[PDB]
Amino acid sequence: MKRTWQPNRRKRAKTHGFRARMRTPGGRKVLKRRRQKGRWRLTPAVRK
Amino acid sequence: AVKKFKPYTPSRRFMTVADFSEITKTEPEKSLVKPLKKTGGRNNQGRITVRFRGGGHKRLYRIIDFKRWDKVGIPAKVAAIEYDPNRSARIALLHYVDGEKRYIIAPDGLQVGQQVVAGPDAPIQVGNALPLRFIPVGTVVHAVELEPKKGAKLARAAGTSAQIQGREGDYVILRLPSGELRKVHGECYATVGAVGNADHKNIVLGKAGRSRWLGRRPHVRGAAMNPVDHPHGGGEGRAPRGRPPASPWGWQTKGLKTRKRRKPSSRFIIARRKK
RNA sequence: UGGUUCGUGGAGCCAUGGGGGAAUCUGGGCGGACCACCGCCUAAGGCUAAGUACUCCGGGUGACCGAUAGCGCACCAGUAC
RNA sequence: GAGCUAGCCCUGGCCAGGGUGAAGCUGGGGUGAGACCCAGUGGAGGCCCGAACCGGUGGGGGAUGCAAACCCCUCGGAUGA
RNA sequence: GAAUGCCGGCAUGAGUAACGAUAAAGAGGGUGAGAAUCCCUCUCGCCGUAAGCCCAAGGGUUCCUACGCAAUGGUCGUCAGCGUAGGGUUAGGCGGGACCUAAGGUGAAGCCGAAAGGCGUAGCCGAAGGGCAGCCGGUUAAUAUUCCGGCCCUUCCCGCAGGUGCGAUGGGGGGACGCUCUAGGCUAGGGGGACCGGAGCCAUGGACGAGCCCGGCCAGAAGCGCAGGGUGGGAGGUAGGCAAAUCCGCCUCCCAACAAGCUCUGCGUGGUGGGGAAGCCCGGGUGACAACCCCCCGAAGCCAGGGAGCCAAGAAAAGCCUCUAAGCACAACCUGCGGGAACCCGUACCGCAAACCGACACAGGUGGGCGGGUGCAAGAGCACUCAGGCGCGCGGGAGAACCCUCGCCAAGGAACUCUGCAAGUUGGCCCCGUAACUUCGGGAGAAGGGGUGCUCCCUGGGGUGAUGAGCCCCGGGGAGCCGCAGUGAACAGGCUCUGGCGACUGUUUACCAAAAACACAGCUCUCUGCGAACUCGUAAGAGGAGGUAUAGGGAGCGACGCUUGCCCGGUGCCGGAAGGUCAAGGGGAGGGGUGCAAGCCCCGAACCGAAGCCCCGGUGAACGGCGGCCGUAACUAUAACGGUCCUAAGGUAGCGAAAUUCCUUGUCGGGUAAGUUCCGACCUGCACGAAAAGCGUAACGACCGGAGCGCUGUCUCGGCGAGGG
RNA sequence: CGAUGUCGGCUCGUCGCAUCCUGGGGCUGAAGAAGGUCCCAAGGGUUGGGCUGUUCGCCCAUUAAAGCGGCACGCGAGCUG
RNA sequence: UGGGAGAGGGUGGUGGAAUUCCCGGAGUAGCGGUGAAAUGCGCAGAUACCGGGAGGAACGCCGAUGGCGAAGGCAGCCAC
RNA sequence: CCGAGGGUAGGGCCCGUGACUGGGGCGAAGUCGUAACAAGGUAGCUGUACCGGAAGGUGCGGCUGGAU
RNA sequence: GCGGGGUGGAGCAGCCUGGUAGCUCGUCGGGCUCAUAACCCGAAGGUCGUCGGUUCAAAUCCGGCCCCCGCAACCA
Ligand SMILES: [Mg+2]
Ligand SMILES: [Mg+2]
Ligand SMILES: [Mg+2]
Ligand SMILES: [Mg+2]
Ligand SMILES: [Mg+2]
Ligand SMILES: [Mg+2]
Ligand SMILES: [Mg+2]
Ligand SMILES: [Mg+2]
Ligand SMILES: [Mg+2]
Ligand SMILES: [Mg+2]
Ligand SMILES: [Mg+2]
Ligand SMILES: [Mg+2]
Ligand SMILES: [Mg+2]
Ligand SMILES: [Mg+2]
Ligand SMILES: [Mg+2]
Ligand SMILES: [Mg+2]
Ligand SMILES: [Mg+2]
Ligand SMILES: [Mg+2]
Ligand SMILES: [Mg+2]
Ligand SMILES: [Mg+2]
Ligand SMILES: [Mg+2]
Ligand SMILES: [Mg+2]
Ligand SMILES: [Mg+2]
Ligand SMILES: [Mg+2]
Ligand SMILES: [Mg+2]
Ligand SMILES: [Mg+2]
Ligand SMILES: [Mg+2]
Ligand SMILES: [Mg+2]
Ligand SMILES: [Mg+2]
Ligand SMILES: [Mg+2]
Ligand SMILES: [Mg+2]
Ligand SMILES: [Mg+2]
Ligand SMILES: [Mg+2]
Ligand SMILES: [Mg+2]
Ligand SMILES: [Mg+2]
Ligand SMILES: [Mg+2]
Ligand SMILES: [Mg+2]
Ligand SMILES: [Mg+2]
Ligand SMILES: [Mg+2]
Ligand SMILES: [Mg+2]
Ligand SMILES: [Mg+2]
Ligand SMILES: [Mg+2]
Ligand SMILES: [Mg+2]
Ligand SMILES: [Mg+2]
Ligand SMILES: [Mg+2]
Ligand SMILES: [Mg+2]
Ligand SMILES: [Mg+2]
Ligand SMILES: [Mg+2]
Ligand SMILES: [Mg+2]
Ligand SMILES: [Mg+2]
Ligand SMILES: [Mg+2]
Ligand SMILES: [Mg+2]
Ligand SMILES: [Mg+2]
Ligand SMILES: [Mg+2]
Ligand SMILES: [Mg+2]
Ligand SMILES: [Mg+2]
Ligand SMILES: [Mg+2]
Ligand SMILES: [Mg+2]
Ligand SMILES: [Mg+2]
Ligand SMILES: [Mg+2]
Ligand SMILES: [Mg+2]
Ligand SMILES: [Mg+2]
Ligand SMILES: [Mg+2]
Ligand SMILES: [Mg+2]
Ligand SMILES: [Mg+2]
Ligand SMILES: [Mg+2]
Ligand SMILES: [Mg+2]
Ligand SMILES: [Mg+2]
Ligand SMILES: [Mg+2]
Ligand SMILES: [Mg+2]
Ligand SMILES: [Mg+2]
Ligand SMILES: [Mg+2]
Ligand SMILES: [Mg+2]
Ligand SMILES: [Mg+2]
Ligand SMILES: [Mg+2]
Ligand SMILES: [Mg+2]
Ligand SMILES: [Mg+2]
Ligand SMILES: [Mg+2]
Ligand SMILES: [Mg+2]
Ligand SMILES: [Mg+2]
Ligand SMILES: [Mg+2]
Ligand SMILES: [Mg+2]
Ligand SMILES: [Mg+2]
Ligand SMILES: [Mg+2]
Ligand SMILES: [Mg+2]
Ligand SMILES: [Mg+2]
Ligand SMILES: [Mg+2]
Ligand SMILES: [Mg+2]
Ligand SMILES: [Mg+2]
Ligand SMILES: [Mg+2]
Ligand SMILES: [Mg+2]
Ligand SMILES: [Mg+2]
Ligand SMILES: [Mg+2]
Ligand SMILES: [Mg+2]
Ligand SMILES: [Mg+2]
Ligand SMILES: [Mg+2]
Ligand SMILES: [Mg+2]
Ligand SMILES: [Mg+2]
Ligand SMILES: [Mg+2]
Ligand SMILES: [Mg+2]
Ligand SMILES: [Mg+2]
Ligand SMILES: [Mg+2]
Ligand SMILES: [Mg+2]
Ligand SMILES: [Mg+2]
Ligand SMILES: [Mg+2]
Ligand SMILES: [Mg+2]
Ligand SMILES: [Mg+2]
Ligand SMILES: [Mg+2]
Ligand SMILES: [Mg+2]
Ligand SMILES: [Mg+2]
Ligand SMILES: [Mg+2]
Ligand SMILES: [Mg+2]
Ligand SMILES: [Mg+2]
Ligand SMILES: [Mg+2]
Ligand SMILES: [Mg+2]
Ligand SMILES: [Mg+2]
Ligand SMILES: [Mg+2]
Ligand SMILES: [Mg+2]
Ligand SMILES: [Mg+2]
Ligand SMILES: [Mg+2]
Ligand SMILES: [Mg+2]
Ligand SMILES: [Mg+2]
Ligand SMILES: [Mg+2]
Ligand SMILES: [Mg+2]
Ligand SMILES: [Mg+2]
Ligand SMILES: [Mg+2]
Ligand SMILES: [Mg+2]
Ligand SMILES: [Mg+2]
Ligand SMILES: [Mg+2]
Ligand SMILES: [Mg+2]
Ligand SMILES: [Mg+2]
Ligand SMILES: [Mg+2]
Ligand SMILES: [Mg+2]
Ligand SMILES: [Mg+2]
Ligand SMILES: [Mg+2]
Ligand SMILES: [Mg+2]
Ligand SMILES: [Mg+2]
Ligand SMILES: [Mg+2]
Ligand SMILES: [Mg+2]
Ligand SMILES: [Mg+2]
Ligand SMILES: [Mg+2]
Ligand SMILES: [Mg+2]
Ligand SMILES: [Mg+2]
Ligand SMILES: [Mg+2]
Ligand SMILES: [Mg+2]
Ligand SMILES: [Mg+2]
Ligand SMILES: [Mg+2]
Ligand SMILES: [Mg+2]
Ligand SMILES: [Mg+2]
Ligand SMILES: [Mg+2]
Ligand SMILES: [Mg+2]
Ligand SMILES: [Mg+2]
Ligand SMILES: [Mg+2]
Ligand SMILES: [Mg+2]
Ligand SMILES: [Mg+2]
Ligand SMILES: [Mg+2]
Ligand SMILES: [Mg+2]
Ligand SMILES: [Mg+2]
Ligand SMILES: [Mg+2]
Ligand SMILES: [Mg+2]
Ligand SMILES: [Mg+2]
Ligand SMILES: [Mg+2]
Ligand SMILES: [Mg+2]
Ligand SMILES: [Mg+2]
Ligand SMILES: [Mg+2]
Ligand SMILES: [Mg+2]
Ligand SMILES: [Mg+2]
Ligand SMILES: [Mg+2]
Ligand SMILES: [Mg+2]
Ligand SMILES: [Mg+2]
Ligand SMILES: [Mg+2]
Ligand SMILES: [Mg+2]
Ligand SMILES: [Mg+2]
Ligand SMILES: [Mg+2]
Ligand SMILES: [Mg+2]
Ligand SMILES: [Mg+2]
Ligand SMILES: [Mg+2]
Ligand SMILES: [Mg+2]
Ligand SMILES: [Mg+2]
Ligand SMILES: [Mg+2]
Ligand SMILES: [Mg+2]
Ligand SMILES: [Mg+2]
Ligand SMILES: [Mg+2]
Ligand SMILES: [Mg+2]
Ligand SMILES: [Mg+2]
Ligand SMILES: [Mg+2]
Ligand SMILES: [Mg+2]
Ligand SMILES: [Mg+2]
Ligand SMILES: [Mg+2]
Ligand SMILES: [Mg+2]
Ligand SMILES: [Mg+2]
Ligand SMILES: [Mg+2]
Ligand SMILES: [Mg+2]
Ligand SMILES: [Mg+2]
Ligand SMILES: [Mg+2]
Ligand SMILES: [Mg+2]
Ligand SMILES: [Mg+2]
Ligand SMILES: [Mg+2]
Ligand SMILES: [Mg+2]
Ligand SMILES: [Mg+2]
Ligand SMILES: [Mg+2]
Ligand SMILES: [Mg+2]
Ligand SMILES: [Mg+2]
Ligand SMILES: [Mg+2]
Ligand SMILES: [Mg+2]
Ligand SMILES: [Mg+2]
Ligand SMILES: [Mg+2]
Ligand SMILES: [Mg+2]
Ligand SMILES: [Mg+2]
Ligand SMILES: [Mg+2]
Ligand SMILES: [Mg+2]
Ligand SMILES: [Mg+2]
Ligand SMILES: [Mg+2]
Ligand SMILES: [Mg+2]
Ligand SMILES: [Mg+2]
Ligand SMILES: [Mg+2]
Ligand SMILES: [Mg+2]
Ligand SMILES: [Mg+2]
Ligand SMILES: [Mg+2]
Ligand SMILES: [Mg+2]
Ligand SMILES: [Mg+2]
Ligand SMILES: [Mg+2]
Ligand SMILES: [Mg+2]
Ligand SMILES: [Mg+2]
Ligand SMILES: [Mg+2]
Ligand SMILES: [Mg+2]
Ligand SMILES: [Mg+2]
Ligand SMILES: [Mg+2]
Ligand SMILES: [Mg+2]
Ligand SMILES: [Mg+2]
Ligand SMILES: [Mg+2]
Ligand SMILES: [Mg+2]
Ligand SMILES: [Mg+2]
Ligand SMILES: [Mg+2]
Ligand SMILES: [Mg+2]
Ligand SMILES: [Mg+2]
Ligand SMILES: [Mg+2]
Ligand SMILES: [Mg+2]
Ligand SMILES: [Mg+2]
Ligand SMILES: [Mg+2]
Ligand SMILES: [Mg+2]
Ligand SMILES: [Mg+2]
Ligand SMILES: [Mg+2]
Ligand SMILES: [Mg+2]
Ligand SMILES: [Mg+2]
Ligand SMILES: [Mg+2]
Ligand SMILES: [Mg+2]
Ligand SMILES: [Mg+2]
Ligand SMILES: [Mg+2]
Ligand SMILES: [Mg+2]
Ligand SMILES: [Mg+2]
Ligand SMILES: [Mg+2]
Ligand SMILES: [Mg+2]
Ligand SMILES: [Mg+2]
Ligand SMILES: [Mg+2]
Ligand SMILES: [Mg+2]
Ligand SMILES: [Mg+2]
Ligand SMILES: [Mg+2]
Ligand SMILES: [Mg+2]
Ligand SMILES: [Mg+2]
Ligand SMILES: [Mg+2]
Ligand SMILES: [Mg+2]
Ligand SMILES: [Mg+2]
Ligand SMILES: [Mg+2]
Ligand SMILES: [Mg+2]
């Protein structure tokens, strides 16, 4: 049937994007942690 | 004079619609209509704060003039009587001799092509607005400011009115549409006559779909729910209330007076409502 | 009401949200309710090294590990998935 | 985390074809005038039949599946909440 | 050595199940070490409102070409969406941005919150909505409204000429809107032609024909023609559009009013530029100076902001027009013409799918447009078929049981079973005909029946054209022919009688329940006078509502009909300025500690002292509740009547072995040969009863009962046949 | 109890004998025919239907007869539900 | 044609007495009710008296053995 | 072709009968009350509404066929 | 299994708190009435379900037995 993943580049960017993270305190601490762990990519790659 | 339908569908058996006879103009004054933002019952938090709202017809809001002291002494002509979907009453279009155009709500018996006017010396003739003190005692009246210059607050719904009973000092005594006797300040304006479209209460919506047209979504009873949802929820099979009939939020709903006890307007209410 | 060992206890002391509200040394606080006496101290302005804490970083050393162990990773790992 | 799902908001889009024939209007008739009757016109409706679209009624299959809900026959709605 | 231990390796099951839609294959020729599987040809089959084509999302080189076959491909592989390498995406007009606003988001001002943060007018951001200038053809292995060709157009800058009170983020107009139904005239698209062009063809018995087969156009500026949309002209006064205004609005006056005019679109024509088949020959070349015409059908698309009716009463802002204001009239703007200028991003390819979402080349999921022809009453239905695309990435044999999907069946016809579960029957259209009951709509396609093909003859009306021919569309009558059968294939109700429950269309447990459950119009109670009540929030602030008692919140009941009785002692709610109790606070009789004392410190009675509770009332469509024992009539039996105990009051109308009846398959009647179910009655109702509504109710129901007719492989009772295993 | 799946039906049976019928007997309050009762005997047989989920039971029509039990109240890696 | 009598009918308007209820005043131990009582109401300030307010309904005297209408039936007053 | 009638399907009218149910008539000496005839002990009758074991009662309006 | 009850003829008080049984109706005699009912004046009738125990003494308190209603008999 219809599954749960229905990709959408605008939805992906405005929800999990870099600028979405910095706006809220929890979003900043997310970027802070992924930096600390050494993640290669701090936010989902979606090519617009 | 409400209109009937033949029983050619299950729903047309009882469905009744207004006659719209007093209406003379079928599209609104473009200069006086601004968009009405449908809320669906949700506040600025996004939360439903009034249940069972939404999904109704699109509407344009018509600017209504509830402060007719804005144009004292300037007679206006009654140019039309129009539908307003934001109201139970009808609205009448006024062409002031000024050239300015406004919407008032239409009192019963108002005729197109007649004059109306507002002010302390205005004639006591249906459709005229005067400060309450100058209207003769005993007159029926509508669109009544509850406080001077604050706007017409009382008796705006279709068919309603208020009667003037007497005076004592700067205040006049009104019998509100509910039966309450209240002192209202004499400097508050009021339009003579009762509101038009009295047969509004005699309309039979006929079927469930009409409620959805009005933006009214299905109401679900507490008795139909589970205990996590309502005091009346649960029970094996059907069930009586089994406690004082309550609301979804716990408070009793069959007699419990909720008017604030120390409310400063109590000094001005004389006799709480009837019936 | 909080802090202190102090959970209302004989409950002081330090702090203070509400109310009342002085004095400038012959003034005021304290010594565990309170009073006397005898003592200690000078509230309602601020600053102040050193001794102390930590280990991303560098070095030194192990009755520390030796690739299923030792850091998740000795190797293109916070990767692949 | 509402890219699934639920409700709502804003803005667009979609619903083959056939059937029934409300009010009104026209004429006729009827009466003091009326109500009303008849014919024509009209084309109303959470109306009727049936694709697309939305469903998921009964049965069979499938059961380490084609599939972590599918397939076949059949069935409901289809101008409306 | 065990922890259904952890990690890894390797076994067992086993050469077993399976190899992913039953749309389908066969041969010849080629390439190669190797071929059922790759390439070419011929034959066969499948889709064709797609299984074809084009957009969008998402995917991200998968696109084209050379060279490859270890792995990937459910087999094979020489092939590939795989490996390696090279190549490929071209725009002032298409889409997005340098334009506008919607929800929403954000947010100078402002407000609020321990912090973090939350609000919030303007403004800003935000599109698949508004606005805005490109159509046809050719070209590459691969891009094209992007390159080229032809013919058009927009904006910006500077210049020239002509004209004007020029000038705006400010004023006004406009933009600017729903649902259903729909007129006229066109275009898309299609059918036919005895006309026009064409390589050819004569077969196997006949035809050299008015024969067969193929094709008969697309684009276009100005001008013109057809059809539409939009639109009055002038003058005087003016206090309103938060300055002004010569604009708009309001009043009076005079002309024009289904017109005309002016303007704006669509269609046709149009200088001109392109296209151009079958067949043959090797994607090409020829056909070819290709021809390019006539008639009909005809949109849901166009004219468009068209018309009509209805109620549920149907965005915003910008571009654009107009008005003025500062400022300025050496300007500035308007018009026409000329030269110059015109940036950024996307563009490959897949796209109902082997490239997206489902771990897979997964029988599932995915929005928009096009979607041809014939016949079947219509249609996007159904069968066949065009263009185009496919045979579904293991095959070959065999011809058991048994399984799946399917075909048929002697006599019987529900005897099957929990149940006609399932499968038959019926089946479209036209005509005849159609009962109880009913809310007069309905019930209704009730039920039941006749017709249905082909040929010849006679004739009625409509569209187009012309009023005629032609083509096309609705019909009527007469005579005939053939078969078992004429909606000859495919698609297409079995019906009736009677209960229960729910008025009804709707809604629901995504993935075991679609219902009698939820919802529903309608009824009642209750709260709420507006800074409403209520809700979300610490708050500010929001919803309520830009609403105002004919309104809004809550609750139960649930169309409609006829109805809804008695109890207020208990609980809830409402009313009650007395009395009773009652906290902090007031008061301070009177005691205590301490000091030489003045004093400091502690305890503390009467009395005053809110709400709440007590107390006195009200209140049932508030929570709820609505008796027992004994006796009695001239047969018996049974009690209209009576006695007494209790209660706040003792169940009313109506209904009743019921979706409720334990004893129970109660008893009696109906239906059956036979009836624990069913239907009708009775009433000792274990344990109905009146808005947790009572008793009915036409219509409706993929709801649950009972019966009947029709018909059947469900069955007696199995048999044979097909295909996938 | 780190799982021994329930009633009933259908299918397939197999055994026991305390025998329902059929075969052989003794006693009879056995005239005959037909019965009663008891003994021997398990070879074979032991029907179709209405009602209910039913096993059982009642009923209809027949019959030589319409037997009673065991096999995890036999049998769901055999079906049904 | 000219006149008259009448509660003949309809619509709207309005005037006074009375009752109930509400508010202020003043005032106290009962009021009410019957054949006689009780229920009920009253120190939470009733009944009786005065002033103000709200509302509905019926029209005293005139009034009669009267008038009007087809009957049912029609009564303050004014106008159409 | 028509055609007696036979068959299928659906209507209408009448008749008999039916578990049970409704009131009605009649019946020498049953039970309960006393509604009406006297002002019948609440004058009666009445159309309607509601109620009650029963006659009845009560509201609304009417009649005298009402007494004094 | 748990709970409550049994007393003049009928329906109920007394039991808990030991000594003494009481209310309405009915029944009997008398009055009023022409007579009956109603009404009025008087009166009689009960060893308290049964047996056993405690006690000076039992309707009364404890135990068994008989009986009568009421509630429960659930997961299965
Ligand atoms: Mg889904
Ligand atoms: Mg999505
Ligand atoms: Mg997107
Ligand atoms: Mg997007
Ligand atoms: Mg999005
Ligand atoms: Mg973002
Ligand atoms: Mg976000
Ligand atoms: Mg920060
Ligand atoms: Mg990196
Ligand atoms: Mg992230
Ligand atoms: Mg109606
Ligand atoms: Mg109206
Ligand atoms: Mg709003
Ligand atoms: Mg918001
Ligand atoms: Mg938020
Ligand atoms: Mg709410
Ligand atoms: Mg809501
Ligand atoms: Mg409103
Ligand atoms: Mg209106
Ligand atoms: Mg006021
Ligand atoms: Mg209503
Ligand atoms: Mg609405
Ligand atoms: Mg509602
Ligand atoms: Mg509801
Ligand atoms: Mg419930
Ligand atoms: Mg529930
Ligand atoms: Mg919850
Ligand atoms: Mg809770
Ligand atoms: Mg709760
Ligand atoms: Mg409950
Ligand atoms: Mg419930
Ligand atoms: Mg429930
Ligand atoms: Mg229940
Ligand atoms: Mg209830
Ligand atoms: Mg209850
Ligand atoms: Mg409650
Ligand atoms: Mg009030
Ligand atoms: Mg501490
Ligand atoms: Mg302490
Ligand atoms: Mg302080
Ligand atoms: Mg000192
Ligand atoms: Mg001092
Ligand atoms: Mg201190
Ligand atoms: Mg100290
Ligand atoms: Mg000390
Ligand atoms: Mg010190
Ligand atoms: Mg100091
Ligand atoms: Mg100091
Ligand atoms: Mg300090
Ligand atoms: Mg130093
Ligand atoms: Mg230091
Ligand atoms: Mg180191
Ligand atoms: Mg070592
Ligand atoms: Mg290793
Ligand atoms: Mg390691
Ligand atoms: Mg190691
Ligand atoms: Mg490291
Ligand atoms: Mg490290
Ligand atoms: Mg590791
Ligand atoms: Mg490692
Ligand atoms: Mg790696
Ligand atoms: Mg990663
Ligand atoms: Mg969503
Ligand atoms: Mg979504
Ligand atoms: Mg839309
Ligand atoms: Mg449709
Ligand atoms: Mg038809
Ligand atoms: Mg018609
Ligand atoms: Mg229609
Ligand atoms: Mg419909
Ligand atoms: Mg139909
Ligand atoms: Mg299904
Ligand atoms: Mg089936
Ligand atoms: Mg499954
Ligand atoms: Mg399927
Ligand atoms: Mg199907
Ligand atoms: Mg169907
Ligand atoms: Mg349908
Ligand atoms: Mg349709
Ligand atoms: Mg061991
Ligand atoms: Mg373990
Ligand atoms: Mg392990
Ligand atoms: Mg392993
Ligand atoms: Mg390894
Ligand atoms: Mg291995
Ligand atoms: Mg081995
Ligand atoms: Mg192996
Ligand atoms: Mg093996
Ligand atoms: Mg095996
Ligand atoms: Mg397998
Ligand atoms: Mg398979
Ligand atoms: Mg298939
Ligand atoms: Mg198949
Ligand atoms: Mg072949
Ligand atoms: Mg082959
Ligand atoms: Mg091969
Ligand atoms: Mg090979
Ligand atoms: Mg193949
Ligand atoms: Mg090939
Ligand atoms: Mg061949
Ligand atoms: Mg086709
Ligand atoms: Mg991918
Ligand atoms: Mg390979
Ligand atoms: Mg190879
Ligand atoms: Mg290689
Ligand atoms: Mg492979
Ligand atoms: Mg391979
Ligand atoms: Mg595969
Ligand atoms: Mg290979
Ligand atoms: Mg090769
Ligand atoms: Mg390429
Ligand atoms: Mg270009
Ligand atoms: Mg620029
Ligand atoms: Mg903007
Ligand atoms: Mg922070
Ligand atoms: Mg912030
Ligand atoms: Mg944005
Ligand atoms: Mg934007
Ligand atoms: Mg846009
Ligand atoms: Mg729009
Ligand atoms: Mg564009
Ligand atoms: Mg063009
Ligand atoms: Mg092109
Ligand atoms: Mg402007
Ligand atoms: Mg507009
Ligand atoms: Mg509409
Ligand atoms: Mg064209
Ligand atoms: Mg055609
Ligand atoms: Mg030629
Ligand atoms: Mg002006
Ligand atoms: Mg003026
Ligand atoms: Mg246009
Ligand atoms: Mg040539
Ligand atoms: Mg369309
Ligand atoms: Mg249009
Ligand atoms: Mg806006
Ligand atoms: Mg100036
Ligand atoms: Mg100048
Ligand atoms: Mg100009
Ligand atoms: Mg730029
Ligand atoms: Mg491209
Ligand atoms: Mg494609
Ligand atoms: Mg699909
Ligand atoms: Mg599509
Ligand atoms: Mg593909
Ligand atoms: Mg893939
Ligand atoms: Mg999957
Ligand atoms: Mg495949
Ligand atoms: Mg697929
Ligand atoms: Mg064609
Ligand atoms: Mg053809
Ligand atoms: Mg044909
Ligand atoms: Mg058809
Ligand atoms: Mg195949
Ligand atoms: Mg396929
Ligand atoms: Mg395959
Ligand atoms: Mg074989
Ligand atoms: Mg066949
Ligand atoms: Mg055959
Ligand atoms: Mg057969
Ligand atoms: Mg049959
Ligand atoms: Mg038969
Ligand atoms: Mg049957
Ligand atoms: Mg069978
Ligand atoms: Mg069943
Ligand atoms: Mg068919
Ligand atoms: Mg019938
Ligand atoms: Mg009929
Ligand atoms: Mg019926
Ligand atoms: Mg009818
Ligand atoms: Mg038929
Ligand atoms: Mg018909
Ligand atoms: Mg015929
Ligand atoms: Mg033929
Ligand atoms: Mg059908
Ligand atoms: Mg329903
Ligand atoms: Mg109903
Ligand atoms: Mg309903
Ligand atoms: Mg309903
Ligand atoms: Mg529907
Ligand atoms: Mg479910
Ligand atoms: Mg479920
Ligand atoms: Mg669903
Ligand atoms: Mg689930
Ligand atoms: Mg299911
Ligand atoms: Mg359903
Ligand atoms: Mg379901
Ligand atoms: Mg539900
Ligand atoms: Mg409901
Ligand atoms: Mg109702
Ligand atoms: Mg109401
Ligand atoms: Mg809250
Ligand atoms: Mg608002
Ligand atoms: Mg309900
Ligand atoms: Mg009825
Ligand atoms: Mg009730
Ligand atoms: Mg009663
Ligand atoms: Mg009560
Ligand atoms: Mg009470
Ligand atoms: Mg109460
Ligand atoms: Mg109670
Ligand atoms: Mg009592
Ligand atoms: Mg009643
Ligand atoms: Mg019964
Ligand atoms: Mg029964
Ligand atoms: Mg019943
Ligand atoms: Mg019951
Ligand atoms: Mg039982
Ligand atoms: Mg029973
Ligand atoms: Mg039973
Ligand atoms: Mg029976
Ligand atoms: Mg019978
Ligand atoms: Mg029955
Ligand atoms: Mg009985
Ligand atoms: Mg009962
Ligand atoms: Mg019904
Ligand atoms: Mg019905
Ligand atoms: Mg239904
Ligand atoms: Mg339905
Ligand atoms: Mg249903
Ligand atoms: Mg049947
Ligand atoms: Mg068979
Ligand atoms: Mg076969
Ligand atoms: Mg166990
Ligand atoms: Mg195990
Ligand atoms: Mg196990
Ligand atoms: Mg096991
Ligand atoms: Mg024998
Ligand atoms: Mg013998
Ligand atoms: Mg004998
Ligand atoms: Mg035997
Ligand atoms: Mg049985
Ligand atoms: Mg059994
Ligand atoms: Mg039984
Ligand atoms: Mg025998
Ligand atoms: Mg055994
Ligand atoms: Mg067992
Ligand atoms: Mg057993
Ligand atoms: Mg057992
Ligand atoms: Mg068993
Ligand atoms: Mg099983
Ligand atoms: Mg079983
Ligand atoms: Mg078994
Ligand atoms: Mg098993
Ligand atoms: Mg087993
Ligand atoms: Mg079951
Ligand atoms: Mg089942
Ligand atoms: Mg008193
Ligand atoms: Mg007093
Ligand atoms: Mg009143
Ligand atoms: Mg015959
Ligand atoms: Mg009487
Ligand atoms: Mg009498
Ligand atoms: Mg009497
Ligand atoms: Mg009398
Ligand atoms: Mg009475
Ligand atoms: Mg007794
Ligand atoms: Mg007593
Ligand atoms: Mg006692
Ligand atoms: Mg006595
Ligand atoms: Mg005598
Ligand atoms: Mg006597
Ligand atoms: Mg004794
Ligand atoms: Mg004794
Ligand atoms: Mg005693």
